[PDB]
Amino acid sequence: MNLEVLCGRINVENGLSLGEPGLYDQIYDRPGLPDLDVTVDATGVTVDIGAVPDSASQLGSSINAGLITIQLSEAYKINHDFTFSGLRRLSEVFPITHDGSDGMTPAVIHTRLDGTIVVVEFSTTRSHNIGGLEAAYRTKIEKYRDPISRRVDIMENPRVFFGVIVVSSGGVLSNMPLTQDEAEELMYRFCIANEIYTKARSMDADIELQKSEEELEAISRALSFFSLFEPNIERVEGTFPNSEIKMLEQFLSTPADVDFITKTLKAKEVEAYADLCDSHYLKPEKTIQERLEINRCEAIDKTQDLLAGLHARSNKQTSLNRGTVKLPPWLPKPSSESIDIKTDSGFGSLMDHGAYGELWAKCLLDVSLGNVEGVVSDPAKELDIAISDDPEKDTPKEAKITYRRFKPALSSSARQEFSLQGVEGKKWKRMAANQKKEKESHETLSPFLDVEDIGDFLTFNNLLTDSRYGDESIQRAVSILLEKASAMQDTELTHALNDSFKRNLSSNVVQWSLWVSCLAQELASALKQHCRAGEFIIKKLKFWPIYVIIKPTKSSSHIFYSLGIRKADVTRRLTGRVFSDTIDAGEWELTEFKSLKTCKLTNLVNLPCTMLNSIAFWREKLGVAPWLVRKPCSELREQVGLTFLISLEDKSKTEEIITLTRYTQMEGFVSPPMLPKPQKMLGKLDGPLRTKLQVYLLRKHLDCMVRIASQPFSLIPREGRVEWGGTFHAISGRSTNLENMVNSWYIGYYKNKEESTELNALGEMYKKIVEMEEDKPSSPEFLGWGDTDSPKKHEFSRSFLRAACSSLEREIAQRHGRQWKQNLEERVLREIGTKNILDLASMKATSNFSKDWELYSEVQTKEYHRSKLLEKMATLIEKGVMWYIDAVGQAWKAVLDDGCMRICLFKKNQHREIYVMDANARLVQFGVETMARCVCELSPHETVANPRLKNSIIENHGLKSARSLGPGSININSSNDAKKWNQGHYTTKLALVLCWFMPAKFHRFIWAAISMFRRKKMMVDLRFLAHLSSKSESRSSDPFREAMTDAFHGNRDVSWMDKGRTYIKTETGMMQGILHFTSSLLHSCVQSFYKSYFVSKLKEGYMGESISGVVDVIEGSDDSAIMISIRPKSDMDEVRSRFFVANLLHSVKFLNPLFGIYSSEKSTVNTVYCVEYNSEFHFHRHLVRPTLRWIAASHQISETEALASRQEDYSNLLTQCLEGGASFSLTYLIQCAQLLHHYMLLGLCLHPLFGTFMGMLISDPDPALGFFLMDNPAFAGGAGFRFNLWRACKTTDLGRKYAYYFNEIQGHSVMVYWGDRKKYQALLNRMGLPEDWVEQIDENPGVLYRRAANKKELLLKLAEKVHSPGVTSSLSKGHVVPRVVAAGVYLLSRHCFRFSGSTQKASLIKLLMMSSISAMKHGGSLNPNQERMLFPQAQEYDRVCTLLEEVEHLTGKFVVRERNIVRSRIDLFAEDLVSEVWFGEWDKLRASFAWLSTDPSETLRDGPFLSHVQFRNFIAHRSVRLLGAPVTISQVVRMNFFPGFSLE
RNA sequence: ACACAGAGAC
RNA sequence: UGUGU
Ligand SMILES: [Mg+2]
Repeated sequence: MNLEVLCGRINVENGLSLGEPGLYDQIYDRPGLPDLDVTVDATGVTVDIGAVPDSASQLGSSINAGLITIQLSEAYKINHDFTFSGLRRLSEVFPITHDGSDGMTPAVIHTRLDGTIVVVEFSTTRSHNIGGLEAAYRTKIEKYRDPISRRVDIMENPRVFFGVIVVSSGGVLSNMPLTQDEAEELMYRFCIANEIYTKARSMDADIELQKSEEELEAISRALSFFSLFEPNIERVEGTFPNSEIKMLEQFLSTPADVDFITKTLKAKEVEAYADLCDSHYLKPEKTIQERLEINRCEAIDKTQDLLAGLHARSNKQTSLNRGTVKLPPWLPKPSSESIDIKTDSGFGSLMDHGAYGELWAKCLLDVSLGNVEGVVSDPAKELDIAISDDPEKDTPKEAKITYRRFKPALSSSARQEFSLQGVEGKKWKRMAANQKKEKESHETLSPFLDVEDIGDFLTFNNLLTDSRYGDESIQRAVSILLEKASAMQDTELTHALNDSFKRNLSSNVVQWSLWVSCLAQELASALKQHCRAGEFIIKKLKFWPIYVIIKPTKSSSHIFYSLGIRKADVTRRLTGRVFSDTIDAGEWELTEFKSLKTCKLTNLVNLPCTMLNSIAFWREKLGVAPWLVRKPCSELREQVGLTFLISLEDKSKTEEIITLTRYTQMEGFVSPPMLPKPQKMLGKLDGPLRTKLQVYLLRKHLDCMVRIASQPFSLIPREGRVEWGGTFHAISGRSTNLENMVNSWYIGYYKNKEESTELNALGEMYKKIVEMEEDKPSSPEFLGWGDTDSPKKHEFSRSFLRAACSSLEREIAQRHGRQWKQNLEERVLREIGTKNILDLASMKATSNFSKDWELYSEVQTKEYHRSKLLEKMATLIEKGVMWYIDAVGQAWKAVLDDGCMRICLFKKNQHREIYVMDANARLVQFGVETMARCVCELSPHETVANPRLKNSIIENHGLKSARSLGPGSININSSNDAKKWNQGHYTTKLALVLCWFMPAKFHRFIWAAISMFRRKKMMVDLRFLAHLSSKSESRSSDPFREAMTDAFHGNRDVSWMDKGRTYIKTETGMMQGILHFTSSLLHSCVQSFYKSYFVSKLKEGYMGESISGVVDVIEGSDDSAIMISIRPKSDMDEVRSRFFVANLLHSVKFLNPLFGIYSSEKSTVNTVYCVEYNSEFHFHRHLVRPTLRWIAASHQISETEALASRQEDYSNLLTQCLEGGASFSLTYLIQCAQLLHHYMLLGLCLHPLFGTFMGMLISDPDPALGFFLMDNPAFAGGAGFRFNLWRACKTTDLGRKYAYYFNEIQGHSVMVYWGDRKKYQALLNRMGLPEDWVEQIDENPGVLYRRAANKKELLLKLAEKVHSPGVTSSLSKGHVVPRVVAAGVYLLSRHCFRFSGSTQKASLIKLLMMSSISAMKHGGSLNPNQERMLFPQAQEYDRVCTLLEEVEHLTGKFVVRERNIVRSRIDLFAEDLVSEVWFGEWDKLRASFAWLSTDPSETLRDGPFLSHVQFRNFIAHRSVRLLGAPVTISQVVRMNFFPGFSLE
């Protein structure tokens, strides 16, 4: 075709301006692939292009019909000249300076007239990923940047425009304004070019361009292994369950029974039709209202049935005295900062009022007499410890034991009551009435409980009421910290968004959370302050007059705390009945001995930031601007109260009611002829009720179930869009918009992620593992050997699987062309041969379970601990193997000799069951996974290995429908979920699915690799068996408990366990994530069958016409969607067409078991303009993501050791809130809460010397020492920590510190070592690492830059890997979070930091004053070359900085926002130092560096680089994708600042 | 109190 | 108990 059309309408805009990358992908459908027979020889390629199949789309019209012959020496670029067929001199274009960059010609150089040259360059990418597609375009720009950049400017009136054409089968990228149909024409021609290239390369050699030596050797190793490796198929058939190879030959060779598939599909269609008529009441004829009332009656009946069922199991008690909140409603006025405990008076009257009064009278009396130490705290001596040198002598060791410990010598009755309250409950465990309380504890509550205090508290309370404290010690400190942090950016629109934060910090809820968080931090600090029997710890909160008596429990775990405060010392209280009762003892108000576990304190430490983020978010969602002041509404109070009660309770069951409200409230989008069926959720609401808030949430959940069944959300099409009406809060029941209803479903994510792994909740994991195993079919006849037409559980149909695999093969060959197996083979061999054994060497976990651990008698003495993968990898390297290809054989031999898999188990938790396998089984698993990943990337509609496809497939479906149907097409969708995915797939299925898509070479390896899954030996926890066998009691109420006890003791034998064995056995079912890319391939095959079947059904019509429709599918691993868009010919035809589509989508629920897939009841079927995929809701043109999901995780206690990486993690979590739909103002508020959290973790409420710390930090503001940097509020979150550090370097005295650190030196950062030290030491001696490793780095310094040549530099690569600063934090598990919380009492004063150096240790105050000591020596500022070297995005950093200057005054207008919120990506923002000079043109770049000497070794000290490894670590040193209206950086700040607000 | 249709914990 | 003299 002509070229001026392509180079036409484009404007020039002066010159020296490129075009933004516009990504185009194959939205449209192609007619097909013609015949491309290729004839060898005649020193050239002689192709025979057949006639293109004609289509109504006319896409394939520019193909060359006939024969074209191109000679050799060009077939190495056959793609280049072929896909651009039909589409000079550089000195001809412009005068030449003869600088040497001449003689290279662009593909198209023609000027196109009009005075602008419009030089364009052509490129091709065979790699099927975005990465190579972008890299080719970038490198084309790089290698033709120079002429356009400078050579053009020297001539009169320059006019140029550079273009790059990059084509791939997946998509095409160009800055050129390019026609859509032209884009798919280019991709089509590229597909023919790829087919021709593969046939030419397969026919003969030397067509392919010479590659690197390492890739050829990598292919050679893999080919030799796959040709040579033998698995001894007889032994793997005999040892494991049904694994005969004959299954593979029968599956691959025998065609599917087309008569069976046709008959089975019709029967399942009839069954689905009957079920749809019966469940949705469609026959006989009834109006919509009558069926809606019938659905209402059935939902009400099922609700009352559930209530009556839960009532009978419960104790029939009308009212209970339990309080939802286990903390007092106290709101004491903050006082001067002091942890001192003073006697005062009035403790004499405490004796009479109860046992708690007796304890609180004995406690304060010891303070008066001075027996207890630490009642007075003097920071003057502690300040000396921080600043003194030689700190081993100065620190008092003996002060730890007796710090604030008192013995009350208490009476008997008080001890009895405390034993009733759990304190010292082992001494008087049995006694009297203790067993009565214990048996009363295990009582399920009744659903008809009088839970009306919760409803009154949520609607009416004093939350979000200004406490009128305003200027008090904690808030003064927070305000000072905020005002110091906002200094480099101190302007207006910072004050406006800081005053809102201070107003939100002065509410009753936030002050209450503040002192509760102080209490939680003090209890975390008291965890390791162990006491003897009868010894308690008095403490006092730094800013509040609250005294706490702590009884630490041995081995951490629980903590016992009793609060006390003078009656005159409580200014205000929270107005609610949800709080627990408090003992009134004269002038003192007391509290019972409540209990919190070691992980319950983490939820209370983050309470103030949680409340602040909830207030800011739910003020944003109601439209109230931060700078405005208004009284809270009903919705605001109810949402904050729900968040408050959820965060304080911290129970897993309570979240499950609100978590499951999503699946019962999404059913209101179900269009007719189907009725909403929200009563599917009742199966998951059978859990026992153990708290009044659970009762209230269940009662409010069932009322939401009646409303959804009664009435669905009406479409209400107003103009060019659909806006659903009738949306309402699930628990509150109050009407609201769509986003609030969606966001309310994620309120339950306010619970802490990790709760515990106790031996009571660990039992139900094995219930999940076993109950599916017991459903194994008796005969293996239906396990892949034949067809069933009615599969039971664990069974599938072979013919249906073959039909799905054939459909996926056809759809892959459609886009990828023929000979797709050749490219897949080459990619697999390349990616297997290149990888070395040390690449896999990273510590995640392994399992030491073996044959020696299979008997419980020999293991009772020992304790089970699991090693890391690095130890096994180092053992393998010491054996001699360095390549991954030389491995795998030994691992498979070991697994076959063992005959099973050795797996251990964790519980963990999600907002879960994970499996850790042995090192031998992991390598073979890694191999079978790296096959499946390369296989599934060819799939056109999965998202697990093609992450771009998630937000591509759903929106591009409308673009297909626009041409294939025209305007007015009706879209019907179906959000799908799968039940029992991990437990329900027999492993023969995945083996056949994977072996379908490979050459015959890999079939033996795959069969051997995943034939081992059919016999698993999973190790249970050792402590579980101790308590299972020690009692030896058959008494139980849950049958699984008795079954597991019987299996262990061997009274009756079962298949899933044996007598006296530590492991449990499981044949049926894969595992979570261990088989992730193969099950995704299976589930892609299943819904590639579904799309073709739906297309055929739509083509055949409903009695013989052609119902025009478009079917599109997306399925990553488990979540999946089916989008069908149709157009009705007539208005009467519309109802019949929609009924046909409803029948088509309802048939899926019955067609899934044919492939051995069980459709869950969480799947929402037959919705119009509503589709959901991976928690991302697509409501027509209004994409909705839960912002509440990401702001609740924005403040996480960081286990990192740098203390400068804490702010990096905070920025990383801040960016995730911005991408979730949060505005810039809300993101700035989240950052202020993150600052509050950061300074809480540094000792705001735990260290008396924190005021001196902030005073010294104000003088020297610097990260890596405890200073927080804040983003610009206009662009908060969109800029990373580097931009903030660059702005600080340019705008404050930190530039002096960096200038002396780098510019003026001839010859930084801190580590803190979270976690213990002896286990790291016990790790190193086990390794084979040489003790002299550091000085072997000096000679041959290429070890740190070249990955692997010989074996000698191995274990040195591993040593420099393990000695990375980030590795040390990886040794620490999740148990170091309480240590990070408790460390705030000694970070500033005591010496825990090292200067990144074991000889020297320094405190934070000492390091800060050494920075002050290092002052007055810093000379100059940042050299402009330093600003480019340290910050290689400095130029566009400045460009963003200028673009943020005009947004300085809060001036704007309130305009109604259009609801067309879609995803929008913003494209904003030293290897040559190694590859040249040091190791084997552009040599002036080293001269441009202008430092150091030209010698790899010695070179004295250019900087503080004492070792070459440290230099390598130093030399190792963002396209944030927002969500808003579709329209650019200036406009984003203009638009996405507040919903409905425009910032001028 | 703590988890839990008692197999823990204190 | 890098524990708050
Ligand atoms: Mg889903």
